[PDB]
Amino acid sequence: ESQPDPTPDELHKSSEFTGTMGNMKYLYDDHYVSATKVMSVDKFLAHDLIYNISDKKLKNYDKVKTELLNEDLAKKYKDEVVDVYGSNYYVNCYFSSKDNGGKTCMYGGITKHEGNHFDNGNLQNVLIRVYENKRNTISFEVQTDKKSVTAQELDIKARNFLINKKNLYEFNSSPYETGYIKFIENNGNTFWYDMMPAPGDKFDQSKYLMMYNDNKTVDSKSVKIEVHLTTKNG
Ligand SMILES: [Zn+2]
Repeated sequence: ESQPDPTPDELHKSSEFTGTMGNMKYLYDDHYVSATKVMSVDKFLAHDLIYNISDKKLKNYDKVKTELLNEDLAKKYKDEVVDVYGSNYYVNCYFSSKDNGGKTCMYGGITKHEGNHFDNGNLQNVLIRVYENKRNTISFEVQTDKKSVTAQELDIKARNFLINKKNLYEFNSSPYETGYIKFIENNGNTFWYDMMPAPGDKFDQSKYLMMYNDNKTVDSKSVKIEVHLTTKNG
């Protein structure tokens, strides 16, 4: 059922990442694609959906392509009126089956609009507990207007806060050696994401965000979230 917690040796170590940590920071620092009540208008590969979504802010795109884990998810949402929320990237963001107004890519991040909001039109708060070297140092709340929200949306909002409050990621590196965000559902299921970039000297944004392609959703009203970081070394 649930995924076992991280073994000590498998977690990505920032001390083993020689690339630019700023490239990771870019993915969660006041950075996200947001849309409400849209319906895909085209596809590239069998498991993706393309939406007409405009970048309100910087005006960097008007078309968004989101890849999903498989064809089945793609078909399920293809003609559905959905809401979108996720972290987009541009490096190696491919469109066109020949030749197929900026364009941007992402993974998962979709939820049906109908029946997914709170009756009193309010927002749901989700508690994030942060642990540094096994100690719960701080805890903060993030908000969502969805009853069933993608884990991606909650993760992004959590890291955006931590980037500012705890300098989770800086341009050169991170003050933390290890880090993972763990979700705990009210049915007992748990799963987590490694918050650090894979070892090497070149961060692959596309490859890292791919973990969100399962379009995993959780019940905002009952899910629990824990961020576990370590400075372990220095
Ligand atoms: Zn909606």
